Amino acid sequence: VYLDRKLLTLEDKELGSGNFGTVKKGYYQMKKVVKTVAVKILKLKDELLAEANVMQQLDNPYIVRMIGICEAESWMLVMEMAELGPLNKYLQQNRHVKDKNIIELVHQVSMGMKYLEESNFVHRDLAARNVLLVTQHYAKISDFGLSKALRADENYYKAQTHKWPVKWYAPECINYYKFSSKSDVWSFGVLMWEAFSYGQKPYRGMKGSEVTAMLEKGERMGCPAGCPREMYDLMNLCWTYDVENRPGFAAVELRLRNYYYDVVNHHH
Ligand SMILES: Cc1nnc(-c2nc(C)n3ccc(Nc4nccc(-c5cc(CN(C)C)n(C)n5)n4)cc23)o1
Repeated sequence: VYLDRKLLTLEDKELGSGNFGTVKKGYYQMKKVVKTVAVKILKLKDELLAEANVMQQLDNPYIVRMIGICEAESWMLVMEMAELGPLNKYLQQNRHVKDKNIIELVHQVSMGMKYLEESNFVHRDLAARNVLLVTQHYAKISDFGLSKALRADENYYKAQTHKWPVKWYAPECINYYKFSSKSDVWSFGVLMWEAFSYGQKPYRGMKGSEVTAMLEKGERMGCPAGCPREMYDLMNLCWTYDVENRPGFAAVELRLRNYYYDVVNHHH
């Protein structure tokens, strides 16, 4: 859990920045090899510790692995490096990525979310900006800062007091402050829309309240250019208003798995 600061080398240039503080590239002296790492630096401590406590429990290829934690000048969260960075920024910069490759990447996210659902953990921040690329064909889910381990007796997490990424939030999140794997299914639909729109922001030019008003009228975002009908139908199904009728990640993953192999064998 706790790492040796003497074994950690941080780069001067920062990878990203936000509410948290900063993300910097580094190197950690492992068992015999040296491991390139992404380091979240705080510069709040309870939120970093809880985030590390969640990541310490997760074991899946489609989730970012935590190496450990370190207390130096600031509190640090050391993670395995996903070199190509956020999915949204990647697709904005690489607008010629094929449709089959986008299906492949969103399917990876669904396999990691299928795992999270089975482990009864709610992500609560599932967006294309929180998907990181190891390769152009290898996605991992990151950002477990809002993530919760569900109580043994509850299928949801109830938030006590409402910043919230409302454009990604299911109606029950807005209306009842209730966060479940099925609300993560809603966010995954928005994620699918972003990926097929090549990292474009959802509900362009709209306020949070205007989004709520639009969803309340039964209106949904349209089909992105070049997005197959089958993929847009899945997005719409993730956008089922009623939580009970909305599919779970095992059904979402199966839909995507089958479609991907249908496209794969069709290309041959
Ligand atoms: C903003 C922003 N945040 N990250 C970037 C960013 N930009 C480029 C070009 N990157 C390249 C590699 C990379 N690797 C990488 N690996 C493992 C973990 C992480 C990572 C990043 C975050 C922060 N979240 C807000 C995403 N956490 C919690 N974990 N990051 C990140 C990155 O931009």
